[PDB]
Amino acid sequence: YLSQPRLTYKTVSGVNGPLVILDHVKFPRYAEIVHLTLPDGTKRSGQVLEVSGSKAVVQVFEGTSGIDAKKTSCEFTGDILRTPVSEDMLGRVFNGSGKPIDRGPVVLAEDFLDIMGQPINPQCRIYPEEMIQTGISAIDGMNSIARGQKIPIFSAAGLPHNEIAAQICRQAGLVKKENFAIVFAAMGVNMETARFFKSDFEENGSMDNVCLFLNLANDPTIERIITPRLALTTAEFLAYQCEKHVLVILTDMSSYAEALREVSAAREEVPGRRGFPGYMYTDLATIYERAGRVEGRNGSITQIPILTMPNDDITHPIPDLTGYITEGQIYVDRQLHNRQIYPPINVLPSLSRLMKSAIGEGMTRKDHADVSNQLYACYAIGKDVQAMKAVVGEEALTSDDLLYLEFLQKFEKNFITQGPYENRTVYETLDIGWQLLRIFPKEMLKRIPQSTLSEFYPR
Amino acid sequence: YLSQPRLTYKTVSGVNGPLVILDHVKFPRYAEIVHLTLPDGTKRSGQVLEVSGSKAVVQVFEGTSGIDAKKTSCEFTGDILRTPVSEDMLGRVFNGSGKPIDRGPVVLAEDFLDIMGQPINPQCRIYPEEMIQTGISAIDGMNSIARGQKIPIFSAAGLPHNEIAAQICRQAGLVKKENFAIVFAAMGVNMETARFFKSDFEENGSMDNVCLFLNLANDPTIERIITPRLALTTAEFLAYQCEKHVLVILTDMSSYAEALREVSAAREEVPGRRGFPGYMYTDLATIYERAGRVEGRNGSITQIPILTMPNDDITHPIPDLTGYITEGQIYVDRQLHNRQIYPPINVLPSLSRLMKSAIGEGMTRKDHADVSNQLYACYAIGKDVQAMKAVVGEEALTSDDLLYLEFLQKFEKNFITQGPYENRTVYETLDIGWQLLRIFPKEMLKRIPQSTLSEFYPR
Amino acid sequence: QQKKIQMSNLMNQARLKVLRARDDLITDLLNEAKQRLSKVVKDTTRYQVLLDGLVLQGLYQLLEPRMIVRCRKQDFPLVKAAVQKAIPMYKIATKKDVDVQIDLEAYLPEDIAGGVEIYNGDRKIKVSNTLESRLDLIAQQMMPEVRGALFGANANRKFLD
Amino acid sequence: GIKMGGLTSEQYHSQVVGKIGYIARCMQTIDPENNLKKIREDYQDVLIWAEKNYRFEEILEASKSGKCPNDLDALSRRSLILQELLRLVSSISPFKMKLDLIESQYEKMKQHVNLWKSDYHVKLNQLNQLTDYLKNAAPTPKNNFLRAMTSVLQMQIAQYGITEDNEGINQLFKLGLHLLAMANEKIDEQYHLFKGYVKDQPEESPFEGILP
Amino acid sequence: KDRIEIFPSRMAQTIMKARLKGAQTGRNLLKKKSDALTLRFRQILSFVTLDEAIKITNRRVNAIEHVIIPRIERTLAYIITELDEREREEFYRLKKIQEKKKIIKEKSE
Amino acid sequence: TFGYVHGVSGPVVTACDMAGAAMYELVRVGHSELVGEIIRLEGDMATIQVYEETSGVSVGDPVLRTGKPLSVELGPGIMGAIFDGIQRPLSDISSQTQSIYIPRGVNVSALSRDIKWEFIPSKNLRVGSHITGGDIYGIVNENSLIKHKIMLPPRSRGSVTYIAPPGNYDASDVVLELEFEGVKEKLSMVQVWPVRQVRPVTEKLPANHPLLTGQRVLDALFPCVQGGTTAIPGAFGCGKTVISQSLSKYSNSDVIIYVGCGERGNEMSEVLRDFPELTMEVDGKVESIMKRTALVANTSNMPVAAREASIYTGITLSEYFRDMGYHVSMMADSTSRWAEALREISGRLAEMPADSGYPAYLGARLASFYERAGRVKCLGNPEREGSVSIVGAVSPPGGDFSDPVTSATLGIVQVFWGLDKKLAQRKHFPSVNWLISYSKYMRALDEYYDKHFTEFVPLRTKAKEILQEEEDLAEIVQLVGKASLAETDKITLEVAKLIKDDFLQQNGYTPYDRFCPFYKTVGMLSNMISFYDMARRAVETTAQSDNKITWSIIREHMGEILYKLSSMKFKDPVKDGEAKIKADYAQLLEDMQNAFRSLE
Repeated sequence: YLSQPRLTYKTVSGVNGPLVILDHVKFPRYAEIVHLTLPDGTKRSGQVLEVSGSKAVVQVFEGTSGIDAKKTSCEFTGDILRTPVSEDMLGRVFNGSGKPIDRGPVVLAEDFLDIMGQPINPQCRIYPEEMIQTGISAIDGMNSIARGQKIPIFSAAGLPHNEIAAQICRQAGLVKKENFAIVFAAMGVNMETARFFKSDFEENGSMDNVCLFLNLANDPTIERIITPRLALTTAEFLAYQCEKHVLVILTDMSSYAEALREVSAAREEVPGRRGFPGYMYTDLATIYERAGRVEGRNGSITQIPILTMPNDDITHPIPDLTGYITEGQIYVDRQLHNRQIYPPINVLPSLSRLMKSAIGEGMTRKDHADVSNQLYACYAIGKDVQAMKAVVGEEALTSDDLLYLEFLQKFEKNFITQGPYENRTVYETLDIGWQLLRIFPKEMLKRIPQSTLSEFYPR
Repeated sequence: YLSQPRLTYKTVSGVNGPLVILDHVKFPRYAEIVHLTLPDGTKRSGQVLEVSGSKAVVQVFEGTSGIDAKKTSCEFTGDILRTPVSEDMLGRVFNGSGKPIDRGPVVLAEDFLDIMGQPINPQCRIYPEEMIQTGISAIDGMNSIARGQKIPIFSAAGLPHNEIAAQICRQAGLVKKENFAIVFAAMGVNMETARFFKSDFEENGSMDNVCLFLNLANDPTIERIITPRLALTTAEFLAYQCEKHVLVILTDMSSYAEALREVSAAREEVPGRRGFPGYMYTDLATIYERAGRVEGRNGSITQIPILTMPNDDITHPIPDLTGYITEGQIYVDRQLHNRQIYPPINVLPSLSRLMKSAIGEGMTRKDHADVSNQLYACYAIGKDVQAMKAVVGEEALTSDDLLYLEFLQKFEKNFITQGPYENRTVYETLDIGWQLLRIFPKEMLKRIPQSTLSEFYPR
Repeated sequence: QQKKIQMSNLMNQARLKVLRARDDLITDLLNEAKQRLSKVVKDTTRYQVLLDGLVLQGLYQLLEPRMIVRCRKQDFPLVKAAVQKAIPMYKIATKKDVDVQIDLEAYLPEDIAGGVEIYNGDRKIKVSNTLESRLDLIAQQMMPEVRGALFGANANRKFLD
Repeated sequence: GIKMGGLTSEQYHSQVVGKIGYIARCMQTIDPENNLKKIREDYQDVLIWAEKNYRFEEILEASKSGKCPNDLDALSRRSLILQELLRLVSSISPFKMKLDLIESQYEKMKQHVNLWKSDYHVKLNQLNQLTDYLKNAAPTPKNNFLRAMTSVLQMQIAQYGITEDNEGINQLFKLGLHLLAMANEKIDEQYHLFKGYVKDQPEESPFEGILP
Repeated sequence: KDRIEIFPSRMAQTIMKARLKGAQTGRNLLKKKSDALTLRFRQILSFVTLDEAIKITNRRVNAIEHVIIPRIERTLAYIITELDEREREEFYRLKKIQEKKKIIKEKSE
Repeated sequence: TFGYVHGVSGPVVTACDMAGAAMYELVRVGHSELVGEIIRLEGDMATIQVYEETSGVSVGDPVLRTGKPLSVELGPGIMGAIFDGIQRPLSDISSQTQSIYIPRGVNVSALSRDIKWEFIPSKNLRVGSHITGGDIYGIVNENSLIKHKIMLPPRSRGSVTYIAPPGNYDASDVVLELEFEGVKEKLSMVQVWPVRQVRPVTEKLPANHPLLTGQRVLDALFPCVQGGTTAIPGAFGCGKTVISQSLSKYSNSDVIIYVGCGERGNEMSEVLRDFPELTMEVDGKVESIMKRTALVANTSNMPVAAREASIYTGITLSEYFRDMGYHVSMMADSTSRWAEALREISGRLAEMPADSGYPAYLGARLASFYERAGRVKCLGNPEREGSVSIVGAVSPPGGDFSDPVTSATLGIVQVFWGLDKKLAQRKHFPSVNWLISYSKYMRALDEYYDKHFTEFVPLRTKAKEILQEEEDLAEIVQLVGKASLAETDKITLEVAKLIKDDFLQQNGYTPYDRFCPFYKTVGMLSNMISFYDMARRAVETTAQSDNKITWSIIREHMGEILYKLSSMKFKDPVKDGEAKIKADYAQLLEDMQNAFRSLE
């Protein structure tokens, strides 16, 4: 351990935006944490983002308003932000700084883990081969969730992405026909959203297995880019040291990206698109890739990093770079929500990278893969027919086209529409698939071999 | 008065483009006016833009060619740029620097005002009331100018925006159901147009009520920045201290904006949107908002900024930032110009937000509001019918459509087309309106109440 | 039609004519003031008092470790006294020891009404502290009150703020 | 950043010291003779800290150390109950309420799930609206009618309280507030409304013995 | 497909805006043609030739509205965004140039 | 406490000998005392951003350091006054100088010290008692409407050592003294709070009580709740005045704050001229609105720091009264003008721009601004409650919704009162678009509506269904002319018209329709929908064969009933009391049902 007394400085050189620059510092350490006291007694903390000679640049989490130049007192902890973690953090509510806000005590650590974490050795990483039953046909059928998968929900402001995440928390089980520890990072949200989830977790009777980290819209913007790491660090303890299956949900990741963009501008870093740092991808990978199973240990981490798409732009850097890192996305939209369809999940632009391993003989039912692929073909064609008919008129369509409109209309109300408390099995979802696919004659079901149609199509 | 002897420095650290960097200067002021004497006896003016300790940096109004760092002397005045103002300067012609160019004497001041001035205290600002007629029917019976509003003329390059501006100066005045003056400032005007303005005002006897400032395209670009400040400083003196109504016309604000961009570059500021300063918004507001009525005084200032739209795109920062902080627009078109209609003002895209208060009983005539609304509807319909005629032909039109075509042709020929030397007062403009409206039978004039029709429609 | 243009030119030039005449009256008054200042500097005790003040104001504005006073040759005896008195007064006011010399090799043109010029040690900074320059400086800054005193107040000006 | 609710560590315990002193002050203000023994007992855990000089700092330390009943939510609800009882007797100050009724009203308020949103709270707010208006009121028919009706309202509450719903008091509340909102320029409507009350009142002399 | 695929430029903005204005004018003129045919059609009710002319005109109008203009608007919005992205990278370089000049100036003192 | 000016590069002033200064502190630069803030610091030098023109500032000028950061001065006299965005009284500057200009470097105290206020102590406190932050120790009598409760400043506590007796005190005197750990603090009636800091509360509560505006539309169909946040489009022709006047005049809130951000001079004049002329009946007396209102005025040519700070000054004033237990409703005239000011400062500081040129933190600033609204449990032992509502408007260039400022705002506010200009051209007021507008508080208010009115909730659901169906049928009607149209659809179309004409439309220039009490709004809607349901049944239950009822038969049969439904808006609450209007509506329902009965 660190037995040497820490040093305290009153040597602040200057302040520039969110960065407090100290001089006369003895052997500065990179990415070490500094605790500072303002002339009025206010205590704040920050991290050294640069060292050079006797100088060090400290980014202050709470902010730099009120930071003095002569009376400011800073002390260097001598290490990186290692945070206290314990098993009994489940059932506690913390803020974005890692401190409790539930009137309980501070964390009585079992160990101290580096918030930055470490990359998992790809040779010991074990490829996920188990499916989670979300109960939502729009997901379990056509975009299955594996245990250890990273699947964000791409959403847009005003859409019920909070209700879907809340639903998933209660009715997420297995298809092996199980209590997930949930770590929920509520960052960049209003009180009502955080209270909605907090209340739902108690309503579900599962609060003793839920760890919350809150960082609300009125909280500092710099803490908003460690909150995910605090959640994941706890998840890593629980999953990889105590073999507990953990579900980690990160609320609108766009508030993370916007908080990061503010830091990028302050540090004059090289922009990429829309003003975001050119290293945004690398930073996101540090957050997202803390997931998956590890060989030889019985734990897992599954992520659902829901994000809001600015202006419904699927090519915005936030959903774009996320799409490159995560194993696909669920994607909800306004065209379904504006018709009172719940959950408003649009399967067409969605995918699950681990879905192919998750389905089929030994996992769900042998026809799973065939039903999904044909439903995608029929749904997409129905959308193409609507694009045509909008111009040429119904009279210009033939029987081959009307069948896809019949499918499209029945698909959305039978397959996607469910309700907040409709919990379907994966087998029931496929059965529904067949009920819709049987709208077409065998010759049009071109994604399914006759070795499958001959068994399932007749019913 | 100061009564402090001036200091003249021969200490020059260097010269860089329009800037001269001085040394060992005693307690220099920002925005201080200084005078240079070159080795050839040539005198130049300049203004201090930066004072970093004893190193004052002065921008020279004229070119810096011929200036050395050994013999050139710089005399400091100890004060900032303050313009001598009087009533007598009305009827004079000045250049951008405030010097006479009409072979008359230097202004014999009644006071000295800081040309930057101060914002008018909103608590004493009076909402605009009566109307100031321009003499141009297209903007008296359709989009009148309230006595206190600020309504810009947007034009494309090549359109007769300067001829209209001159026509307004010759014709504009009070309704007259001796206390009205016009202050005219041209920024970046070429030699041929500068002659046009000067001679056209003198020859037609209007000069007695015009204070004319000419900043020519080849004049110092910094002088172009104070030019509108000198014009407004005069307007504020005349309007608010001498109890009279002043119309201020700022011609070619786009050329002003270009000179402002040059000043920003001189300060080595990083350009903002489309190359323009990030403070272009507040700079334009600083100019525009020094107008309107004030509590307890009978004076007023109106403004008609005139702006060339680059590439005829209203989206461009210059007309965009102006329109965002002005009340409506006149809008000069190109199609009307190519059709040899003068003035070429398009009433359909124009708007005067204050027209509701400008006109009506006690200000112009009872029927003013009703005639304007009906003429607008009839013109919009006539254009719509004309577009239809091009598709269906003359034989496919009904009697009502033919009446609207008759109106359209006679509206443009009688109401919009005027000529530069016909001064149409508000009452003649309305009478012309009725002559055009009496084309239609009463039942087609849906926007005019029956009481107004019975009084005005016949005869 | 052409008669209207002729009337415009006649009225516009007539306006300039009377304005130019008024500016000549101001110029003549300023010229008389300069001649009256010439009569003042022809005095001894009154002029020496002006120099005592002018030298002090020169020193206070320049604030350099070394200064040279340049004057008209015939005024040297009076400036010498002004400098000898100005120095101990300067030191008390500014708490800076400044070596003040008088230029005995170069002199101001003899046609200058009076006053001094003050140079710093390297002759790179000069103070325009001559009598004629001070008069022009004050006469211009005070001109708004001269206008009113001679020709009357502006009857249409109701607010002086 | 303990951020317990909206308060930080120092603010949380500072608000606890305030609420404890406040309850002690309210108890002495509502019952200066200490007659209401049952009600006092319900607050003994916060009244035990009264009649001691802690200079704030020692009672603040007791809260931080955990010797005081420092649960903020329990103090909020229990404090509200006491001060609403104080308003009940304070707003009817011209009349004395029986001690047995004060304890009854206390228990009925204490049993309410959410006293702030109770009808008892609303009725007390309407009473203060009517009694605050009259504090600085000019002589005029309207204000004489309101004062006469208010004194009866205060007299009746002193006898029935607020939790024990009574149609007579409820109708008087409605009539008083409707009169209060009556236009000051209109005389006939406020006149007929007052007389309507007086003749409909079950008794024969509604103000006899109620007001001077 | 989704865009006209004209490389982002101020010239492209001018062309696309003129193209959009043309498409909108054609849409309105063809809509008037359709309305005139529809009124004449209803007045008659050389009858089937009007029903064919209306179906052809409305189909073209619908395509302008559902295919051609949306595509021009997507192209124009794409151009506008990409041009602001180019403006930003110029801002970055100019800012860094100004800072490097400031550093050189400090070293000289 | 003084430093010196080292140099001026424009609006940015570099100070030296200013070691003892904190970031975002306040300075008064030069002999004119120009207002500015310290942003960058290095060594004993500081970089000052000056709000006003720096012309004339010399090297060697003094700089006076003020310990408080940008803060709002809070105390008696705040009500009825008009403030600059940085808390400068415009009504005193114009009256203490006799000028029309705001003097450069003007220094007028936010609250005058020549007023002798009537102060009454709480009468509960004694010397030696314990007081904490948020506690009320006395009330100042300002006017007939709002009592100004004097609270202990937040982040202060201790034992009370002096209490001023009841009497006349000005804002410079000492009213209460308290001692904490031997440190004595002397407090006047005025407290100062940094404008960028959120005033603490005991707890943030859910918003359940409706905001009872006087309009039938923007209430029945699109509710707002006390403590909630909404957005209002701001276009010349949208008729935003109707909401501003209705909200400030007849709302059930206690205190109104109107915040300008940076509008056209003539627009600020119209607001400043209109507001003093507004009145409302209170206790039967007609009182000026300015006795329970405060206003912040900023024109487009005001210092950008004030235009940017105006929005935070307004909400700081709002929270100040929130902490008194009042319900406060603040309107931001244009948050687009604020965002413009914010972008200007970011540009001036050469910050890296983001979306459409706006600062990277635009969204964070809007989110943290709106998060400050809500119903709260206040600080202090009085266990009082209050709320702040925000009805800030948006006016993006071009009227588009793609602008990051409007897009971000709509993702934050829970209610959108989308207005339109087409409706205004048709003379239909209030100009509410209906199809664009939404409210996300409908669930929060279900408890209130169930407790007090019961039938309101299914009625508003049916009302939206009828209005939406009218839009859905529009294409069928256009291509058909109501010929090949179901009689049940004709009922929907004509009843939807009735709703649009004689319910959602409201004429505020009539004395009977100035304010529509909720019980009247639900009364009118109940009878209209009850008619709708009866008309649907009259057709559907008889539509089998032989003898069927059609809309033409219903309309001709009971034309007096359809008229009586339209006549319901004329029931003047000022003359016809609650019982009479409800009785007349009950009789209408009976006459209505009986008219249909004769058809079966």
